[PDB]
Amino acid sequence: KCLDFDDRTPPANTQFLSSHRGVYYPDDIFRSNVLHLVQDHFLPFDSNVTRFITFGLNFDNPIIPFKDGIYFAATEKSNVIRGWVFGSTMNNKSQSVIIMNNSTNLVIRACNFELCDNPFFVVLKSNNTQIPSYIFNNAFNCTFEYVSKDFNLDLGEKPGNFKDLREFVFRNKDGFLHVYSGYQPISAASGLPTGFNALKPIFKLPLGINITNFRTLLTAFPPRPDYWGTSAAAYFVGYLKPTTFMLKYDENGTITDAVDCSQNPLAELKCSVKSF
Amino acid sequence: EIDKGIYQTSNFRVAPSKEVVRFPNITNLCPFGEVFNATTFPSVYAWER
Amino acid sequence: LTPSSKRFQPFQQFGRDVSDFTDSVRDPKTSEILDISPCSFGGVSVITP
Ligand SMILES: *[C@@H]1O[C@H](CO)[C@@H](O[C@@H]2O[C@H](CO)[C@@H](O)[C@H](O)[C@H]2NC(C)=O)[C@H](O)[C@H]1NC(C)=O
Ligand SMILES: *[C@@H]1O[C@H](CO)[C@@H](O)[C@H](O)[C@H]1NC(C)=O
Ligand SMILES: *[C@@H]1O[C@H](CO)[C@@H](O)[C@H](O)[C@H]1NC(C)=O
Ligand SMILES: *[C@@H]1O[C@H](CO)[C@@H](O)[C@H](O)[C@H]1NC(C)=O
Ligand SMILES: *[C@@H]1O[C@H](CO)[C@@H](O)[C@H](O)[C@H]1NC(C)=O
Ligand SMILES: *[C@@H]1O[C@H](CO)[C@@H](O)[C@H](O)[C@H]1NC(C)=O
Ligand SMILES: *[C@@H]1O[C@H](CO)[C@@H](O)[C@H](O)[C@H]1NC(C)=O
Repeated sequence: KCLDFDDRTPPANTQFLSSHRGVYYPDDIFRSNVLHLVQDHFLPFDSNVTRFITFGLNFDNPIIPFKDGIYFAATEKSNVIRGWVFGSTMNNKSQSVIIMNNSTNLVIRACNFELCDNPFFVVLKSNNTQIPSYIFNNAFNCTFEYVSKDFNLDLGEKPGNFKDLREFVFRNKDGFLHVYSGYQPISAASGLPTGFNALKPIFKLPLGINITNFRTLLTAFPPRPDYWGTSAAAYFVGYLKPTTFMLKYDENGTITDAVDCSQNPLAELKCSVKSF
Repeated sequence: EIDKGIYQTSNFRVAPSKEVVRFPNITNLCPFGEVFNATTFPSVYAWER
Repeated sequence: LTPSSKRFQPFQQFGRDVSDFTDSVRDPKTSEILDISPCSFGGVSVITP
């Protein structure tokens, strides 16, 4: 239990360009066929996104600093990504929260956690069975816990390009993790494809704690015990910046396109004219 | 006395007939009584939100 | 108040126009989007010889 895996290949901190993706709906207010300018945190266009790879050559579960909300993208086909852990220090002293799809359900536990320094799910190959994984060795002083509806969680291995793109925005506004989600079914070979997405909100979680750190949650696909194998997996981490944005809303009240004012002088003009 | 012509004088008004009054269905009773009647009150340094 | 026919996302609760005025509201008890319309204003003028 609580295994730590040796000689993991370093991620090397490979960087890539961001794109028009990373946009989410600012509020529940419905506006249709209208051009609106708003200040908020967003992912800047063409910014650098850090690609962390768990393909199998490298495994990385590094403690990633949670700065002013993060844009996460997971490009995967076997649903290898399971969840995340968000906490200030995660040294069993401070409050931390765990949001995952562990076996069949969405579980969110805000409890003081003996964070295994290498937390990994254990999924059986050719058996499609999750061997019990110690995400937390123990729990104590558990403040907030929410179990969502059970669902069929696909854990089998599929060979190919990463067929799926799960994208999330985590904003720690006041004491609330605001998560805005979306998915894209396009499969990309090895790059975070260029495009825009509009992220609908899911949970306004009232955690009420400071989050300075976070670590995504991966799973094992070891064909043999103690071998610690993993399948092809890749994901992208981007930080958010307080820059104003220019959003176009169709008649359907859905975000169709946006412009970053600060990016380009012509974009600045587009904002000042409030025209595209 | 007024000579011939058109003259704007007033502003027409339609008054509301009644009220719709729609709120959610929450009926649970709030624990503000419990908070106020809390048997022990923490210190000002340990003031709790 | 009339029914509102604009498409509405479930998280979207208040529907608002260009001026960010609620032209559409979701009833709490019946999540029916409702078109909101102004009340019949105008000017009173007098024709006279
Ligand atoms: C808003 O969404 C609706 C529903 O998805 C779209 O209405 C569809 O329009 C296409 C093309 O006219 C038709 O083939 C479908 O039958 C319509 N479905 C429904 C349920 O109305 C509408 O076109 C969208 N408006 C946009 C994107 O501006
Ligand atoms: C993004 O990365 C490029 C090269 O990797 C670098 O020149 C640029 O300064 C970076 N931009 C940042 C870190 O904002
Ligand atoms: C758990 O946290 C407590 C204090 O909150 C600490 O004393 C203990 O050492 C922690 N557990 C481990 C395994 O370090
Ligand atoms: C997943 O979480 C739920 C809710 O806490 C729990 O009942 C279930 O046993 C967990 N499954 C695994 C494999 O950890
Ligand atoms: C909160 O955790 C501390 C130890 O970190 C413990 O002493 C305390 O009893 C816990 N509070 C509750 C309500 O369990
Ligand atoms: C997080 O915020 C709290 C409250 O402002 C503060 O006490 C703490 O130093 C911050 N950092 C960490 C790592 O908890
Ligand atoms: C609220 O309660 C009324 C009275 O029973 C009921 O008609 C209505 O459907 C309820 N709506 C919701 C959203 O609970």
